Amino acid sequence: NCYFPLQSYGFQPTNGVGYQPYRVVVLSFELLHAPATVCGPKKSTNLVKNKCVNFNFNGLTGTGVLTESNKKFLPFQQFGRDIADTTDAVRDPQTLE
Amino acid sequence: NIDGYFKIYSKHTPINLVRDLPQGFSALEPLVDLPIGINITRFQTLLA
Ligand SMILES: *[C@@H]1O[C@H](CO)[C@@H](O[C@@H]2O[C@H](CO)[C@@H](O)[C@H](O)[C@H]2NC(C)=O)[C@H](O)[C@H]1NC(C)=O
Ligand SMILES: *[C@@H]1O[C@H](CO)[C@@H](O)[C@H](O)[C@H]1NC(C)=O
Repeated sequence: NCYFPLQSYGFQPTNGVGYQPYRVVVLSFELLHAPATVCGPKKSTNLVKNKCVNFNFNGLTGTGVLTESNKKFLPFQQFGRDIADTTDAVRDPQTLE
Repeated sequence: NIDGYFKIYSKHTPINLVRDLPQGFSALEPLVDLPIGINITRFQTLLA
């Protein structure tokens, strides 16, 4: 009544389906109390200009006519705000303009 | 270190100074922001 606590699987390829080896990945994740360092993929689609559209740049949702701007933004900036504190311009995040 | 995001801003300028911080105006651009999630209460600099 002393027993060694471990035993090994007799995994033979002739084993009945069930006594065969079946691999596991537990995608365990502990969730939603702290800042985010992983996400599912956020899809994107081709750029239209000179038309009225419902835009979204980097999560900046809105509605408007997009146009090529002459404003030059320094490399750390992404949205343009007017005298009114309101978004008047935006950087395209894939083909930077 | 705001809501667990550690934000760094920085500037380099060339100087010619003896022993003080120069009387000038500059803005630090953000370079990096790391979502580290840790509490911070102290710091120490590393020198050669
Ligand atoms: C995203 O990928 C595209 C390429 O897939 C990069 O855009 C390219 O930029 C060069 C230089 O202007 C052009 O010759 C290519 O035609 C562009 N590709 C496409 C498909 O338009 C772009 O640089 C990448 N994103 C970032 C941020 O660099
Ligand atoms: C930071 O402190 C708060 C309050 O004491 C605590 O609830 C939290 O778990 C701490 N975070 C870390 C990463 O230690």
